[PDB]
Amino acid sequence: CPTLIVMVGLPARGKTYISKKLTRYLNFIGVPTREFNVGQYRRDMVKTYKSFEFFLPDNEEGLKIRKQCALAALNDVRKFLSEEGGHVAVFDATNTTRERRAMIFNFGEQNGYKTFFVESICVDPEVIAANIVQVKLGSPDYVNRDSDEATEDFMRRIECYENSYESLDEEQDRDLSYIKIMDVGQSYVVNRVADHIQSRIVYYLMNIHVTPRSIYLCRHGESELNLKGRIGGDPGLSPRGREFSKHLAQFISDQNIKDLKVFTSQMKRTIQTAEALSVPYEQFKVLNEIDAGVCEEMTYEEIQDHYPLEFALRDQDKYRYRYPKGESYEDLVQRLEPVIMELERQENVLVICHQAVMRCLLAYFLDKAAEELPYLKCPLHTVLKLTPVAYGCKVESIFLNVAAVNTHRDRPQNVDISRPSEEALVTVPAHQ
Amino acid sequence: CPTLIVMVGLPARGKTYISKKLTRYLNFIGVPTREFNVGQYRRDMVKTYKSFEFFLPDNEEGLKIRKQCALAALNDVRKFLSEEGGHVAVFDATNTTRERRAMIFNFGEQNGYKTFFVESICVDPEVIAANIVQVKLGSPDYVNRDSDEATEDFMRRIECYENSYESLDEEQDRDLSYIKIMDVGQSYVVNRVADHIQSRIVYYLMNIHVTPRSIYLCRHGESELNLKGRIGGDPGLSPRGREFSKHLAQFISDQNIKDLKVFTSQMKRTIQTAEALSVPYEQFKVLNEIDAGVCEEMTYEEIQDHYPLEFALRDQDKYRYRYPKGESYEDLVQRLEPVIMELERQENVLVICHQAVMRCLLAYFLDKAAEELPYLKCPLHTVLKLTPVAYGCKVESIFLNVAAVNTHRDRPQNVDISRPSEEALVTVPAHQ
Ligand SMILES: CCCCCCCCO[C@@H]1O[C@H](CO)[C@@H](O)[C@H](O)[C@H]1O
Ligand SMILES: CCCCCCCCO[C@@H]1O[C@H](CO)[C@@H](O)[C@H](O)[C@H]1O
Ligand SMILES: CCCCCCCCO[C@@H]1O[C@H](CO)[C@@H](O)[C@H](O)[C@H]1O
Ligand SMILES: CCCCCCCCO[C@@H]1O[C@H](CO)[C@@H](O)[C@H](O)[C@H]1O
Repeated sequence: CPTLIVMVGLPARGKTYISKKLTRYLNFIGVPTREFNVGQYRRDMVKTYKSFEFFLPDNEEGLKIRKQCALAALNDVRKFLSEEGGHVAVFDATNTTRERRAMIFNFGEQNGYKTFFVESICVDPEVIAANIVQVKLGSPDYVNRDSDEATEDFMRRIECYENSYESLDEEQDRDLSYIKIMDVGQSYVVNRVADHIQSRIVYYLMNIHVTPRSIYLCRHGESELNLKGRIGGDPGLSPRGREFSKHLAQFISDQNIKDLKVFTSQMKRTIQTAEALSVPYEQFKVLNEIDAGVCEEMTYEEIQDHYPLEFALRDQDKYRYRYPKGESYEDLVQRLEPVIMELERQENVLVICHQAVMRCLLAYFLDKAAEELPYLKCPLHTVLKLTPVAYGCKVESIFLNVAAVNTHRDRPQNVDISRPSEEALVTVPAHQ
Repeated sequence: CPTLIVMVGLPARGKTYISKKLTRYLNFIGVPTREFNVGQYRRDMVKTYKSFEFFLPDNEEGLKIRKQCALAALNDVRKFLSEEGGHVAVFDATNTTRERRAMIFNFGEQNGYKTFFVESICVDPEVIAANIVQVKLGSPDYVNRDSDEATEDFMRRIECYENSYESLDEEQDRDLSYIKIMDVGQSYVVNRVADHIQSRIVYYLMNIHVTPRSIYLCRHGESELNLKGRIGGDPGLSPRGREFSKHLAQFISDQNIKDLKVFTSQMKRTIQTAEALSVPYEQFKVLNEIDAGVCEEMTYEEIQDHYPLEFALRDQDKYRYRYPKGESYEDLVQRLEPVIMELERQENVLVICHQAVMRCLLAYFLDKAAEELPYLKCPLHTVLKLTPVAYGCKVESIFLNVAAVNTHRDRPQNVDISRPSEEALVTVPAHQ
């Protein structure tokens, strides 16, 4: 049975923000999911600016439009989950009344879905006030609109929902599966989690937050096998890799960060880069570089020589196909789920890891497709500072002024199983 | 002495449209010119939506902003004409009062410029009403605004200018050089044209219009020297070039065009393509293909052999450098000025010409830079239908279902005077 997630909440209460994070997380871990924003449907259908009057409960024209947009969205939810192979559909709309919630629930019931409600409730002044500014500066609804006039207007639109608003009740809704989030990341009320997927959605939802912070991602400094153009293994740092560690410590200091937590893997290269900082670090094997199996410590030249078929097939689909006894990037994403979860929970954090591990992490926060993920650029001696925002997540690349080898291998043009070694190794950086 | 063109007129009276055409025409014929839209300066400075109230004569805040934007624009006019080498500056603003007009005139006088006024006055209902719709659908000022509210608002903004509006007078302004355009292309009043440049600006301005029509551009059908990969000459049509003429006649018919005027050059290939139509045509030598001088009828191979230096230098700057005894595209643009002027004056017109001639014409209507002009794509057996619009000019390419050779030669990567013949002729299409 597919799952219908029904958002619930007043306008500008983080309902859409949560809808996006949840869709992204579920897709990242391989659960085909799509969100359906009723407001966007309205925008696409009307194509003209609408004042708060359009949202009044007695406004017969705006009432019909919002009602047909909502039905259009639900038809699409049905198409996705019953025809397109979707597993989870996120219905993003205010859904503030019991009547409405019971209709959607019956929609799910008629289509053989399990329904689960996610209500977002803000009460924190700063959160609420900032959300309106975020809505006023980023919503397509309020473009080229006077500041005060837009604010006042949206303010009146929220009122249109507030008067008949009924939060999920402890008794009235005791037979419904749901989670109520009070001020994103602060408090929660959970009721009747029906299955494994709802259990994981709850676990994820109960661990995200909006506390201002930055995620610092960087690979260990240049290693020994790095200079040799060799992949995997357990090398130590190289002269330049040591030179980096010292630039990293200074960087971390100049940054003057509030309670920075540092993580590394069980590999000497990360650990020794961490050992150069002032602050303590924690090491985990879940953060270890992707396993190259039989191709561990080889150069690409050597891979082309002993495993030309696997090498060409990996180039064809670098996300799914693996070396014998190795891991695929798809395997790595799954291994990295507890890391994803903890990075969400953390505040200011620095992760000294590896190239493949770092690509998976960058793909998560920057929302890159599974196809592009294995090809993301994670240069040595560079710190990728990620700062989660309302729209998504900004990224700043900070080169820490130390020379290093290039380990980035572009996908070669010829990926034929019957290709010449010169064409298979054409996109390799200098090595030895 | 540089020239300051001062636009004058009510909002939505074609003032900006004329400002653009005039700047484009002057630049095309090689007179460095730039326009200065005071409304755009205001947009860039305020960066927030402004109602009609912002434009009220008693509104002390909007009065200061419009006044500093106007002075900023004039400072830039000064920088362009006195520091950047500009020849003509077009000051686009309502400039509806004598006081204002006299200030701008004194600005010109203090900076050693000759001032010339261009007033646009619409009275034709359909023109005026359509302009407001064009303004409402294309002005950045009215984005995401309610239709009726935007119209009403702009309507009130025009009122802000109408009450103190004083058109250029026959007696009051007898000492000023100017031209008053009443309903774009209908009537004109001209006073004291001071020099040659004002004389040409008047001549151009008195010949443009907004009567709905299309300009059909197409080269003669595939010729004999075309198949041989030979440039210039006076060949006749080839079997496919004849096959085209017949597709052209049918096209022109299926189009069912209102009083279509057809033009051709004094060359057999255009004339014979025209001879296949039902309608009469007129031939002019001003429409003759660019002169290749000593390289007439040669192939590129042959050019590389006898004139490798001129061939490499032409590839370096195809707009300005010419073959010995030949014309440059820059020479051709000038030769084509009477053609430009007449195409402006015409209504529905079809020009059966040549590749280089067609590039110059396409560059005019589509506003392409002099650098890009010699490289515009003008394929054989294809009709380029240009339709002048408010924003600029839309273009539709219509392939008339007849195979033909490719005569388009891209600029080769190596344009060194000391390059190998293989690298000079690398971008040549198949020929013989
Ligand atoms: C699945 C059925 C969806 C029906 C969508 C109805 C659209 C009408 O919009 C209504 O606006 C009211 C504002 O007070 C809210 O309280 C209602 O919950 C909302 O549905
Ligand atoms: C990027 C850094 C993220 C590191 C993720 C560490 C995940 C915790 O790893 C382990 O998970 C077990 C699961 O119950 C716990 O019982 C252990 O106490 C914990 O150490
Ligand atoms: C070169 C001097 C430019 C001065 C710009 C002043 C900007 C004030 O805007 C004024 O709005 C009025 C609306 O009734 C018009 O009549 C004035 O002509 C216009 O200047
Ligand atoms: C694209 C077709 C445009 C053709 C432009 C024809 C230009 C007119 O060409 C000639 O110009 C002379 C200039 O005074 C006139 O005296 C002649 O009568 C006219 O034939």
